[PDB]
Amino acid sequence: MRDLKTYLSVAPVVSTLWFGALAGLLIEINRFFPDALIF
Amino acid sequence: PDRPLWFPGSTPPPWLDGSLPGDFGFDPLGLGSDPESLRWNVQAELVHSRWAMLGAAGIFIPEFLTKLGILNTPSWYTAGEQEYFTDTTTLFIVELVFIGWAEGRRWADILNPGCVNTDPIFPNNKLTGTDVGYPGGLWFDPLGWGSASPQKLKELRTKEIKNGRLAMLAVMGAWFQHIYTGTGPIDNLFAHLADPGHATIFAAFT
Amino acid sequence: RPLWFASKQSLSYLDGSLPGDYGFDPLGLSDPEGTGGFIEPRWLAYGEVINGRFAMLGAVGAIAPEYLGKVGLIPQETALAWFQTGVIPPAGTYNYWADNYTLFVLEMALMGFAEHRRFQDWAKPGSMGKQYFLGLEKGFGGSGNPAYPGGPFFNPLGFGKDEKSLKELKLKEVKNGRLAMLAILGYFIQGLVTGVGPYQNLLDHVADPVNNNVLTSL
Amino acid sequence: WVTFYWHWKHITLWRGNVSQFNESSTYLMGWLRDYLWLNSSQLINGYNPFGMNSLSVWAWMFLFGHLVWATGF
Amino acid sequence: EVKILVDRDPIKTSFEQWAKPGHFSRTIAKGPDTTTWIWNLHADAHDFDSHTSDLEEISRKVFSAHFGQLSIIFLWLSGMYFHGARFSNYEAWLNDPTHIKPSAQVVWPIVGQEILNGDVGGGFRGIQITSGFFQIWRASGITSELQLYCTAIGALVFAGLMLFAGWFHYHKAAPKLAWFQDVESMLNHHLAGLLGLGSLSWAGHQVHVSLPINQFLNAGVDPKEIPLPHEFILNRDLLAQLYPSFAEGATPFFTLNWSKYADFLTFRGGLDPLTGGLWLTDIAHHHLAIAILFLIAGHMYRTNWGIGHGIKDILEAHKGPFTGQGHKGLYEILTTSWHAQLSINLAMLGSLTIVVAQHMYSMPPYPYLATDYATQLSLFTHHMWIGGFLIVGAAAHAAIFMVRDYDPTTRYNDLLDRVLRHRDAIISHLNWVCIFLGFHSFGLYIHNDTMSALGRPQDMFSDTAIQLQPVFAQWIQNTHALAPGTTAPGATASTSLTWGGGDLVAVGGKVALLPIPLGTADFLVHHIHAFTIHVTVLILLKGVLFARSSRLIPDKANLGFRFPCDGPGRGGTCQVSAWDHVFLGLFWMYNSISVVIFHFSWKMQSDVWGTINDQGVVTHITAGNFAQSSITINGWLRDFLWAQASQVIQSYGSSLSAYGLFFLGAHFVWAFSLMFLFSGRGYWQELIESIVWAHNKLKVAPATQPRALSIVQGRAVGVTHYLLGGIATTWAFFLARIIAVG
Amino acid sequence: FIGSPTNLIMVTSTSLMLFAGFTLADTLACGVVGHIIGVGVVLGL
Ligand code: CLA
Ligand code: CLA
Ligand code: CLA
Ligand SMILES: CC1=C(/C=C/C(C)=C/C=C/C(C)=C/C=C/C=C(C)/C=C/C=C(C)/C=C/C2=C(C)CCCC2(C)C)C(C)(C)CCC1
Ligand code: SF4
Repeated sequence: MRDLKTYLSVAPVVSTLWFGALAGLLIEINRFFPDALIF
Repeated sequence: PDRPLWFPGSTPPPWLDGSLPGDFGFDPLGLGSDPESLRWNVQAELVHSRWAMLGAAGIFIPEFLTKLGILNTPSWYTAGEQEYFTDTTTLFIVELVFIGWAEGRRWADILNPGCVNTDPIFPNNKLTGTDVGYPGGLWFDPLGWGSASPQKLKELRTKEIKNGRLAMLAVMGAWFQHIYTGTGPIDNLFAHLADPGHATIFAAFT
Repeated sequence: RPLWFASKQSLSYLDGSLPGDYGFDPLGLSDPEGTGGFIEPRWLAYGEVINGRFAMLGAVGAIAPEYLGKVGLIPQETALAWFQTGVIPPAGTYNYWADNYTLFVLEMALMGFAEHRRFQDWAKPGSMGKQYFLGLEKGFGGSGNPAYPGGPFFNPLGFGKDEKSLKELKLKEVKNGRLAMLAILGYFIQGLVTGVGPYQNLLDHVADPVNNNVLTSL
Repeated sequence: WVTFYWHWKHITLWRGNVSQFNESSTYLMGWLRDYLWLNSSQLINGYNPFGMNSLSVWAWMFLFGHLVWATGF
Repeated sequence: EVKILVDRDPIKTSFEQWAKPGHFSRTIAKGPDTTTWIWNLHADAHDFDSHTSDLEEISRKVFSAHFGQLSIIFLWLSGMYFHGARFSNYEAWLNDPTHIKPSAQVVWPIVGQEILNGDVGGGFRGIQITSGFFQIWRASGITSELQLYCTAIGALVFAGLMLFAGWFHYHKAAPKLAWFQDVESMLNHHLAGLLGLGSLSWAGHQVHVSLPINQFLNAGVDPKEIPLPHEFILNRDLLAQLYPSFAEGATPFFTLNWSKYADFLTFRGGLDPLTGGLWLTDIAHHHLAIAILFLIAGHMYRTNWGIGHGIKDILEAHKGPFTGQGHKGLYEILTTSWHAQLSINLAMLGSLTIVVAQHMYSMPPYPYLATDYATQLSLFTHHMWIGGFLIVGAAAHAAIFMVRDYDPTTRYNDLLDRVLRHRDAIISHLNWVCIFLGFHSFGLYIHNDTMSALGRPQDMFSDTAIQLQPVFAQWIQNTHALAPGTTAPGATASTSLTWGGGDLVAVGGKVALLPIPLGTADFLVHHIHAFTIHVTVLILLKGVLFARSSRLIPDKANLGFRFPCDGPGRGGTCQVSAWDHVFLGLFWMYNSISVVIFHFSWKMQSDVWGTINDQGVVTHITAGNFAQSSITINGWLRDFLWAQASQVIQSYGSSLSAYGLFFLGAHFVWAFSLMFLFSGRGYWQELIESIVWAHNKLKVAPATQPRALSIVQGRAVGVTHYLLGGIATTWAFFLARIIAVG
Repeated sequence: FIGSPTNLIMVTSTSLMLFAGFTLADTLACGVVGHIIGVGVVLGL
């Protein structure tokens, strides 16, 4: 379990989760505040 | 060390001694192999159990009285989507600050056993809970049933945790049932009692 | 001992120790060399025993309603062929007290305990006697032999008290099991080619052996 | 890039429609389609299965350049 | 004595190795000092030979790996069927295949990408697919989305089963080396059990499900109104109504009255006029016969009973005066070296994928496939690419065997040795024939360009000047066209419309197929093909034959399979490794396959595809310009590339805009590869020194020291981005073109 | 069926193949080959 957590903390997994979260965020923001060219 | 198991004929995991209330050697994924994780999972199972018991009572007791002439409260599944004296979001904010306070002090308790036993306003009042997950004091244990012999504590906490499991499963059951059938849980109970041969889950899926 | 389609490989590990040992293994499935998973001598023996017992039950169960219905001891509504009972819905259904899938869930529920425990006696023979079970664990202690548990529950009539009788009864059990398994296979293919029950096939064969035959019905 | 810029802007100037450059130069598909792809029409037709004209030299030299470039590769 | 051999629990299942990157290698497991470590971790991940010397452990690893691959593929198929059921216009397409575009992908509405959901018909908005799944599903007799759902569930289950099988056969019950080495048994089981029972049972589905349902569809009856497949099995009366043979059951089969079964087992050939595909009766008969052939073929090799051949015997029996000992020693090589096997199988599987491409263009096996030009072009191109790649791989692993496994002191073979003793002659001859081919193919094109530019078309190589007719191919065409009357009496029509003689098959106003004319242009392109293939072979074969040693580097074998060079000495020894030959061979394979798919595209759009008017007037997509245009480089530059890139370059603002985006993106990646291919890591290392200085100045220099890519990785990244770029470019070009004008 | 050209050809093929010229594998083999030759001859005529 500790080993599995360590694996989940490895660079590619961390990157997939981080950029996944970011992608989700930017997507939702661009869904609620769409076509933003100013601000 | 010597206790009935979830899977007779199997060896319980090393981290499950049996000194914990509700220990039946069930952790086939080893989600509680680490001591801290096991401990946090114990607290989480506690709060889940109690919230789910309150919930199960909260949907099954009124729905059963609603079916009689005693009450006329609407379905538990649609009790949220209705309007009240104020908007539901205001209620949700008040809930967030109040429950936020309670859960805050409880979190501080989990991360540091002693630090949250005294009342910040009136230092006279204190909590008499010895181990975490069981606050005690006058507010949470006015009958003093929380402090006793280790045997009675084991028994009572085992009852608590078991009724908790049953409650969790019951609430999940209520949710899925109202999703499928489209009526109240009591209606389902009576339908099943009326015809257990056909009026089941396959009465809609097949 | 008499041999039945044996070979050097076969006779090298089949020594007449198991009941029904005619040295028959032209593929070598029971070869003790490189064993693992489910290809293992002991497990294959146990499996033969289980498939044999169940096929003994089924070979009778598949023919009894058709027979008793052709006689008249049971009503014609329950005088259905084995494949018309609802086991294969597009071939026939019958309305029982419960739904077929519900009945299936019930079936898996009971068989779940009955089988999981039986396996637990194979993995750990000493178990199924320690854990509480309505006081039934006393008669579920096994006997050191997984396939042959005995006790008050599985052998109340105290059969096989002596060795020369026990081995003889094991032999008879294995033979009856193999015959019953071939009987089930026969039910499957005969039903798959004729379209009628196996007892009807028997009657049609007894009536006219020459005309009613496998070479005839395609 | 600089000669591409100069040449496209000036061709659009001399043609009488600077709006072409002004609108198409804001995206690279515009440079590819409206600058490169368009202005090669006559060039690649210096010679063809039907006949040839005075632009055959530049078509032949165009291909010559492509070939030499790839040999470089 | 062939038997089941297995070790019980060889490797404990634990996440402990998951938390230790590079566990498989003693070097990599220690951790990173520089960034290079990272790349190495991925480069040697599947190089099981560098992990262990033990052939058994390697074999187990590859076995479970294969299970993983199969799991992935089942998940992929599951995805295709599920998307075909939930996000498609398949039923609508069934109702009108000739005027509805196949689509099984829809996009979510954000950032404007909603525009990609185009008007594909059937009251549906989405991305038009070119995989050809719809025609397969129609051929299989599928009519509803429910059946597709069920097939999806089945495929998902099978994915689970394959994954579990991998874990099981690696961790629980892992086969012994002798088990993997039972090649006679493996061959028997794969010939009889896999292919044999495969095409047999498939013939079963075709005869019991495909034929009837397709007969109904072709009759015109609404799909929902068509009887469910199980009914044709339950009620033989229906099949009897369609094919009266079934009235006599399986009796004519056992009584050898096979003629009675001519209702559903035919040998007509050609294409079904109302579908543009091969006759399903011909296909069922084909699969039945194939099944018989493979079933009897799987009984060739000796196993646990006296009967059967021994592979080693057959090998040791073949030895001539020119070759001495002949094929002796090869069995031992091919039963101890995975790389040799991988070489052979890659070469043959690649070649097979190529023949699949050709045979699928010229003999459309699915209904409403030939008139779905997008799908046909896509399939041809796709399978061609896969083929070429697999072949290059064959070269790679041939060389890898040559370096790592070859040992003439323990596993000697005469043929290989003799090949090695005259390798100079082989390579020099291949060299010469390549130069000759290049001159006498491309030189013809340059000749034509020059004559055309100088105003001398009468001096060109064409059908209207100096002719170079494909007489031999024309003769083969004529022979194959006249075959049904002479050398294949039982055959009604030809095997393909493309042969020199015949009529014309059209479906829904579009041309399915017609006789393909061969002239000077075809002579030219075919010799280009011969040239490019010969060069690719030159590079790769030279790579494998000199992998161990050369007059330049006598001990090259000790340097390994993959290494940058042996220094600037000897004049310079860059790219001497066989790996670098795979590296160059990749570029040449790209070249060859590119000109091949261009050949296919232009020929099809020019002389085959197009619409057909009443009374028989055929108007092709590019109006037969091939014969006159494809004889100069300028013709390809203008009439093919320039003319047909129109659709891709103006695809903006429509559903095909993604193809414009991918056009540009692919061009970009392609150019981007050139930075890696044209440069060297010294420059990059020094630049990195300066940047590292800048990072140190602000206390943000990483402990894992930033390193420039290795020479080899620079090459790999280069060729990878080059291929991705070029291929994706032609991808976008092809798809936009054929979807818009098709 | 008995006495038909196909039947005679088949039974004689299987007989001649079994005669040549012994285990279960041998009988299965000779039987199958006899059937193959039989079908080939029958359909060939
Ligand atoms: C599910 C539980 C499980 C666990 C805990 C293990 C644990 C282990 N396995 Mg085992 N194994 C399993 C299931 C499991 N395996 C399954 C399902 C298979 C069949 C595939 C195998 C077949 C197998 C082989 C052949 C080998 C191991 C090995 C190992 C050991 C080292 C592997 C490692 O740490 O890298 C962990 C690897 C990863 C985290 C990467 C997973 C790669 C996936 C499966 C490939 C598919 C990804 C796909 C391309 C997606 C790409 C998308 C896009 C980005 C391109 C470790 C003890 C190795 C060993 O024992 O060496 C001595 C070894 O050689 N396993
Ligand atoms: C039949 C299938 C097959 C199998 C099982 C193998 C197996 C192997 N190959 Mg071989 N090979 C094959 C086909 C195969 N190859 C083909 C078709 C080619 C021609 C390209 C080659 C050419 C080749 C070379 C030149 C080399 C190998 C090597 C190897 C060994 C190490 C592989 C490794 O660990 O890399 C790990 C896997 C990767 C790093 C995968 C990444 C590859 C690129 C980056 C993916 C391409 C991008 C993709 C198409 C789209 C990307 C989209 C998006 C992510 C941007 C391993 C034994 C190496 C070796 O040393 O053998 C001893 C070696 O040097 N192979
Ligand atoms: C498009 C540019 C280009 C050209 C023209 C060539 C040409 C050649 N390459 Mg290739 N090559 C290229 C790109 C090119 N390459 C790239 C980008 C790479 C990196 C992947 C390679 C990597 C590579 C490898 C690995 C190999 C080759 C080989 C060859 C030779 C093959 C034999 C042949 O056909 O000779 C015939 C010559 C031609 C087809 C060129 C045109 C001939 C003209 C028309 C004749 C002109 C007449 C006269 C000479 C004019 C003189 C006028 C003057 C006196 C004023 C040939 C010289 C192979 C080789 O050497 O085998 C023998 C070989 O193995 N090259
Ligand atoms: C002497 C003796 C005897 C007798 C014996 C015998 C007489 C035997 C026989 C046997 C036999 C007589 C056998 C047979 C077999 C056969 C088989 C086994 C067959 C098979 C077939 C097949 C496999 C087929 C196939 C196919 C198909 C299906 C279709 C296509 C074509 C073909 C043909 C390929 C006895 C015992 C009385 C006693 C002792 C002495
Ligand atoms: S590869 Fe780089 S280093 Fe090796 S020789 Fe060629 S140039 Fe010198």
